[PDB]
Amino acid sequence: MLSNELRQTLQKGLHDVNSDWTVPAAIINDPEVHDVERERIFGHAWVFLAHESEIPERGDYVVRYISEDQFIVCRDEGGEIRGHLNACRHRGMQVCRAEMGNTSHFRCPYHGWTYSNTGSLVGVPAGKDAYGNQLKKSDWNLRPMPNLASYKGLIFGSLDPHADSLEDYLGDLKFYLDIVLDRSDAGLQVVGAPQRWVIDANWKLGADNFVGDAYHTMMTHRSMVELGLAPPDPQFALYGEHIHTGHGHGLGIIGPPPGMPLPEFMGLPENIVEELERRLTPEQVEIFRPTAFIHGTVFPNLSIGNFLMGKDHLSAPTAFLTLRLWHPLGPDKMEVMSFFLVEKDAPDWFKDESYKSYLRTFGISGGFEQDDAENWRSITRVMGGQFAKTGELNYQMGRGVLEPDPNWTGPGEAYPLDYAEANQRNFLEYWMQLMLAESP
Amino acid sequence: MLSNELRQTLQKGLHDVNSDWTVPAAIINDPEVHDVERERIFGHAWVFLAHESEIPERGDYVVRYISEDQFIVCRDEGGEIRGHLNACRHRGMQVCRAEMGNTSHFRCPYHGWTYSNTGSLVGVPAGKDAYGNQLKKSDWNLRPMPNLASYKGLIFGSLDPHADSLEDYLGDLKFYLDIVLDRSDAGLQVVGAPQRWVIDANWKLGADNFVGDAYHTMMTHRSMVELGLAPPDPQFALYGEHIHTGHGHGLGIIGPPPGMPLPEFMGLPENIVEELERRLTPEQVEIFRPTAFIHGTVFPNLSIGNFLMGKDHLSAPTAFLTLRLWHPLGPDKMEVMSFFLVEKDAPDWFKDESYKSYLRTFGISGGFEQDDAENWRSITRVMGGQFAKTGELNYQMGRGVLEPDPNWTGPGEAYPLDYAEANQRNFLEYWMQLMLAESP
Amino acid sequence: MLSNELRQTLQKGLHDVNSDWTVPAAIINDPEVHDVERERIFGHAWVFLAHESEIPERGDYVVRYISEDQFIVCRDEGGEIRGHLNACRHRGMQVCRAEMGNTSHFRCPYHGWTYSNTGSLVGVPAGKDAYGNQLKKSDWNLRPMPNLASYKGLIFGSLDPHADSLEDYLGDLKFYLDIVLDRSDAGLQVVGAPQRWVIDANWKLGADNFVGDAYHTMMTHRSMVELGLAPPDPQFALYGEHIHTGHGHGLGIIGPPPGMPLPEFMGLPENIVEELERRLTPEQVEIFRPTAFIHGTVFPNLSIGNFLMGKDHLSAPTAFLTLRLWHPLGPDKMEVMSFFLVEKDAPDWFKDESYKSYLRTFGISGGFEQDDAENWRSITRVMGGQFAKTGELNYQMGRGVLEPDPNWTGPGEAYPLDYAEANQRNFLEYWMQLMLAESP
Amino acid sequence: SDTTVREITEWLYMEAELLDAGKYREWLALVTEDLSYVVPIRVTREREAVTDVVEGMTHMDDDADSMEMRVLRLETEYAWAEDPPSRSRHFVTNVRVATGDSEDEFKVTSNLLLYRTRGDVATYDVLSGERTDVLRRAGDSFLMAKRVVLLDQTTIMTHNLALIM
Amino acid sequence: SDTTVREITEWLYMEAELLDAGKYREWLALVTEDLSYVVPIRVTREREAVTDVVEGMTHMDDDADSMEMRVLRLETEYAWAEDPPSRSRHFVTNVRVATGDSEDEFKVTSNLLLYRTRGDVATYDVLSGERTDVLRRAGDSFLMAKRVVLLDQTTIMTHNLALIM
Amino acid sequence: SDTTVREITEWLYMEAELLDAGKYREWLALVTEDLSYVVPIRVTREREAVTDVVEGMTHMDDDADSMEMRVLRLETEYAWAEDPPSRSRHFVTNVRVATGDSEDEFKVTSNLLLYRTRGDVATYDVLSGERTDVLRRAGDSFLMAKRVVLLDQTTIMTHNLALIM
Ligand SMILES: c1ccc2[nH]ccc2c1
Ligand SMILES: c1ccc2[nH]ccc2c1
Ligand SMILES: c1ccc2[nH]ccc2c1
Ligand code: FES
Ligand code: FES
Ligand code: FES
Ligand SMILES: [Fe+3]
Ligand SMILES: [Fe+3]
Ligand SMILES: [Fe+3]
Repeated sequence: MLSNELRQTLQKGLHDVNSDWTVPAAIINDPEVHDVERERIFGHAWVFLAHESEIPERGDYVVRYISEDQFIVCRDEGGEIRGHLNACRHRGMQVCRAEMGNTSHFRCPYHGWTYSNTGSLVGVPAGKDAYGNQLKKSDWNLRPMPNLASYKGLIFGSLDPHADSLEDYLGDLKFYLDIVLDRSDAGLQVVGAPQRWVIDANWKLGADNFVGDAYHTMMTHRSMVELGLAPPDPQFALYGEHIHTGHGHGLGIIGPPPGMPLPEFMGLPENIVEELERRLTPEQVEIFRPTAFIHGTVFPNLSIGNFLMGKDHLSAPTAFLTLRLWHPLGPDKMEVMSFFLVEKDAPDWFKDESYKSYLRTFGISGGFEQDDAENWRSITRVMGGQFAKTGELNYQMGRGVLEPDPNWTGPGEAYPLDYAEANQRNFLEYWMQLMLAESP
Repeated sequence: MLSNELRQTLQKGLHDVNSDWTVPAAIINDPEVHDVERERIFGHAWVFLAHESEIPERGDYVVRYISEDQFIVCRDEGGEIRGHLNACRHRGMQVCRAEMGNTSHFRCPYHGWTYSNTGSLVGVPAGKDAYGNQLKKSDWNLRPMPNLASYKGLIFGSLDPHADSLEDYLGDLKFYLDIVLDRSDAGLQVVGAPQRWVIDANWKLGADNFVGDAYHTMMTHRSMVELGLAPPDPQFALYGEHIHTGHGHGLGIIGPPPGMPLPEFMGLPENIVEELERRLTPEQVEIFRPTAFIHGTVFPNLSIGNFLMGKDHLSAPTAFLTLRLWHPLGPDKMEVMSFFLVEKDAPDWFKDESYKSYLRTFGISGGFEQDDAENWRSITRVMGGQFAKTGELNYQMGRGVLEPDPNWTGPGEAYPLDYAEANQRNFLEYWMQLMLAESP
Repeated sequence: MLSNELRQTLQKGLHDVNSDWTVPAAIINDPEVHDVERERIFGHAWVFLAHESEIPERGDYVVRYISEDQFIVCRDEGGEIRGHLNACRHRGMQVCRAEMGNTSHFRCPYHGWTYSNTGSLVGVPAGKDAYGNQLKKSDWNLRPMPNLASYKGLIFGSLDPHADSLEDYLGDLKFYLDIVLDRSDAGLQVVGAPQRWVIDANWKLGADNFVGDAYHTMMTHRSMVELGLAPPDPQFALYGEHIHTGHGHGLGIIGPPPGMPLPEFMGLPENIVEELERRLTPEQVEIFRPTAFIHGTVFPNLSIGNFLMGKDHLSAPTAFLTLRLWHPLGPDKMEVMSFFLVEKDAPDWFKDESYKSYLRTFGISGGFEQDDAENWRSITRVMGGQFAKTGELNYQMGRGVLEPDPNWTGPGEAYPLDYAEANQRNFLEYWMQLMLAESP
Repeated sequence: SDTTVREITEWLYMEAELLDAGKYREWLALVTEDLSYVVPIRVTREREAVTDVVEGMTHMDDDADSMEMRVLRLETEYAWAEDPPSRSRHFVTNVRVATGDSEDEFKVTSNLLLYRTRGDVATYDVLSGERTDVLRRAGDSFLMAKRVVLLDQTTIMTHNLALIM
Repeated sequence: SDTTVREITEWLYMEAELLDAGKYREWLALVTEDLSYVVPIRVTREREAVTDVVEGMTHMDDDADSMEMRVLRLETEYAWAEDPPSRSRHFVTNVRVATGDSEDEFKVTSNLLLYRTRGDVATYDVLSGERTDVLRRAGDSFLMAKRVVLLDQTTIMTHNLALIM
Repeated sequence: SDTTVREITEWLYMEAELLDAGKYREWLALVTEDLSYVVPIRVTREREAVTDVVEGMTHMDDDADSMEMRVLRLETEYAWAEDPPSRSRHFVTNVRVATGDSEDEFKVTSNLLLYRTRGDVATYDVLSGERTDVLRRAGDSFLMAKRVVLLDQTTIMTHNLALIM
């Protein structure tokens, strides 16, 4: 079931993404595209679930998703990370109906089958009475998430058991994930819980935005440019870098103009730049020394944001980390799950200041992200009619000017500015490759 | 239109339902399963509509469904039971927009075509003026429900004109329907109107529950075990019987432990056990003498409940009958239509006491059924993702222990306890047989 | 992608629409019929959008639809009428998020691409910085509505670039549109804005109602017959005419009985009947001299109403024009966009009086139309089950009596009364012809 | 004001109580011979633009005669749009009473959330708006001189406006 | 009445504040030993017909013992229908206080809009009805003798009636 | 309290009247230099567990400067999230006034049902929550020292929180 029309327009697009530098618009709001995308992309790719610091002690769990599939992600009583499917083996009831918590066991409400947080079925009510001991428990344990692995805290999951290891899948991106996750000894921490809300926009539009859209800062976030919360210089992204990997990944690094002096590293606490100088490759530190914005997506629907920004119109900027899921609910619907992370050993003052820079700029009520959600939700609206799905998205920025950086000191294909859309094209290319793949 | 994937997983299941004793989980929450189910199951099977006592006098009607199809079920002015489709012959308007009532005629609001409750078009406004008498009325009567028949009060209907008579379809179940419907001279009565409400759960889950799920009483209705409204003995179902028929039907009888003394028959009024002793087969009375809970489904989506239960934590149990429809609204939605029946000639005190035992335990606000609605609605949720639809429902209770009862005195395949799932497996087997049937 | 079952029932219908004089009922509430209808009917036919008087000066725009496709309909700074698609060329954002207004330019909020109301991209932010002047603007202008044309004020639009000119498409109907649109020198005007609301009814039911359903006046608008707002004579439509064209169009003219004296022309102001006597064909004036109600549809979903009616139960009738769109939202949903037009040079007293006759009878809160919306919404409900979609709509009015008028002085196939359904059958015939058309 | 608040507020609840009970004729005993009951049309426009509300055109624009016809229609037995009647609830909240242009007149502003249901189908409609009234004194109670129901919608989410708000 | 209005109104808000907070046991300290809490069934019938409300059958028909059971059930730790609890909001509007059949009794009519949500899924339920209460005097406050929640629906739009209205 | 009830209640209606009219700058004249406007995050947990509300993280956590930025942003002509503005209605019900931790301070609790609509599409959003305010006295009226909007949802049903509640 790829239909004949969708196969043809996916193939035409795969051709145009490298030649014309456009992509077929039919890929944003189609019920058909969405169902194929359920198996082809989300049914194979490595989707993010939780951060290890959400579940520190034994028993702690969070309930997270791959598309419609609900998975308990928890730390079982032996200490290890588990990702159980949240459907009983008996009749398929939710063994856990909270979203967060701490429990040793998971008693299913329907009949009573008790499971350890370890996964294995420990107790069946009326073992002798009903089943006459003829029930073998070991064969009826919570289905393990086919593929489960973490990377420096980030618990990714995959539905395909014959897929690349999470380390191979991230590949050369690991280099850049590190400058964001591996900065301190104690590790990063997710503060509280993610903000979870529903935008009426196709997920790829947010994912597209973070891979390499710094160009948009000036029109859509023009309100913030006027208040002094966004860079006032129309060529602020030109002092930046446009990196991408295979597997659709990609990011973008922006630092300040040559004159403009901003603290080395994002102004991170004295005590953590000392730890980051020795924890990261001597090259990695030099990439991170001048940087002020890092924005990227780890393919499917996870986006990272490390932005140096102000909590209001009267405060000096302070740095914040944010991981966010663009969870796909339907063709024209997503659920943002926006996390906020901070170094554990960072001072409370910085933990508090960094959180208010995130809140007032990004997230549900941010001055930046609320305009992003209005743009995405309107693209999706109009991209849902037949004459519109006929047209094409234009990704021609840099055509006949994009020369890979000879002086770049990190892996992947880099360009020596941030006004480019080679990240977004590559993101869609892998999207399309996975779409057509008759065999994974 | 069965697709290739659904055909294969239906066939794989038909194989597993008797061998592995599991069933494919993809059959609970699939948009494809549901559409096929519309024709294959509800387009052929015998679906319940009304009880004859809802429409006693001439003109009385109720508006009832087979799936999306709306049917006036009424008693025409000649005395007979009619099941008209509720769509005008002219332009297909609802000829009746109430849900209950009493009328001699049905005047369609659009143009004025008046119909008798008999079905035949009696008056067309502007006969001479518009049509010039050239309109033949007899050919334009409310489409009769293809197949219409009642069983001891129960007005069933079917969309297939070439289908087994309702008597043959019920088959050997008639024996057990009798012990519930045929107990008194004056007959059973539906009191007031059914409770109608919307659960967000696939219909089969409620139907699956009543065929033979007494096992669940202890975990899900644990709240009620603590209050003394449910049997406290963890092996209370063991004193029971697990009967089923062909055509997917099946029920479950539970009586009290050998010691525990409960009134002969469910404690029904002196005056009706006198009438039931002579009205039912000498065997039927002996099956009914000790019984305390009878729970079953008449295939598609009708469930019977004859439970001896208390109206609150301080009252002695009294018996109540309940018929209920699990009306299918979509893949992940149903509308419960829960009726409450009582013998006409039963004393007012028992009519009142029986009704309060029904209310406070089952129905919309019951202490029992409100937990059933939470479990079903959660199974459906999680059974709606792709990795979950890959798994299987476990129906292995009794595997290598279920020996048919040689001492059972009634028809169908009986087992000598109530902790079994051979009713539920047979229910799904017929379900699957009907599903694959290229020719009815 | 026109299934095998739908093709067969469409063909069976095309046979029955001229022979049996019925139509298959499966064409009203089918998800499959709707999707095919999106391309076959609304992807080719000429759909109405705006009236030229909604956009008088330069800059004035309205946002209107062909199905799900959103189009800015405006008067560019050169004076001409434009119909741009409302999706940016870059990433496909709404370049305009109002529904009405006046603007010279359309700045896209996402990245900043400024468009003239002329269509052509005038400014790309960071021309040198991002694109390095290598961006050719001329190739990235707002997609023009494939086919755009107005008829005597009525701005129609079509998605098919190889389709008949709007004049040829209206064809012989132009004769009747004229008696409604071309009556005065200054032209008609749309007053204020349309009423836009959501009925839960398939669009074809309203469209079917206006083509030639005067027959319904007596039962559905019986309330209004009792108040003296509708004609009390059961054969009032018999003094009328039943005209239709090719391309599915068709109308219906009703005048008063021979005795009953009503002012010549609908009582239109002295100053505009002077202008209408010379503006219209000497024959057209004689058709319009006695008329009191003109009701029709211009195929797909535009309906005209020129009715002589009262503003309340105590006022003498005054004439009103109304154009309305039955916008298709889904299989069982439409959005009425009901316009009210009046001659520009008509006195203010008549402008005000005519508006109150419209309001109190037709539109959202009318005494007439509110019952129409209840009938359509209930047909759609019941016509959404499988047993109902099996049946057929009856269009047999006049079978073996309809003799074309030899004395009719206007084009198209006329009948000498308004109690007929030959208009509605022709409407559905063209509907079905377009449906099956493998090649347009 | 005070106590005139207590009296206008309980008027608006009694008016709502009559409307949700189907007693439209009894409601018409309220309203004034120079009544103006209007429901303006709204369109999406930008903040800049002068106004949201369409001039010249309306969803409902009744005077007392036209409103009497509207109740007269529903008293007939062929008012199909309401003859199996709707189930409505008029949720009158945020009542703000302020003195009128004359003496004994009061500008009475309320928030309305109309809940509408129609016969057995599992769907409901919700109209949200703000009524700006003018309540005249008549005896020991009030009479309605004018109402402007300004809804929070441009595209109206009901099939018809057969209920008074 | 006055001041008895201020006191019954703030009673109904406190009752709602207890119910949305899950404090059902504390709510049971209100209610009277001869309590009757009933939620009638409704069916679509024509305007002509005598009534809408089904006689003999109900959605919920409690006295004080049965109501105590209902709270007793929720105090146990196996009340799955509410054990990850709902989020509810009881929107008490249109309060109309009027004198009772006896002295120190008041017929207290409110409009309810119950908003219900259940755990992480992006859907909500809304029950709309009109409660007709009878509040007795007990000390310096009131006690509830009777309630009739008449909802504006025939087919109820929630999976169960596990919340008190 | 009385009469302070009449005055706090009418403040909450005037505050809502300003908010639904888009007059955010005028609303900012209310609020206090030590304002705290917070919208907590909620998660489904069991009845047993200590609390529902997430600590350390919030949907919106403003002081007076940050709130002034929020209004400042909307006064600019490039605030796309609201520049064709929403249609909102703040339904302030169940007002409960109770004395504060100090003199001249009052803990003011209301039920909010925010109704949101966005331009011509046939869909609406509904946020239901409970605001717990702290109203200070300032002259012959009040000023808002603090608000906590606790919504009855864990997954928020709007695309952004661009409206003040
Ligand atoms: C600031 C700068 C560049 C960016 N790209 C995505 C978000 C964002 C914020
Ligand atoms: C009591 C005992 C057994 C049962 N099976 C289904 C409901 C029910 C109630
Ligand atoms: C009066 C007479 C005939 C009609 N056909 C459609 C509307 C209408 C009004
Ligand atoms: S489905 Fe889990 S115990 Fe029965
Ligand atoms: S549709 Fe019933 S009379 Fe025409
Ligand atoms: S989407 Fe319009 S400027 Fe980029
Ligand atoms: Fe942004
Ligand atoms: Fe149960
Ligand atoms: Fe009509």
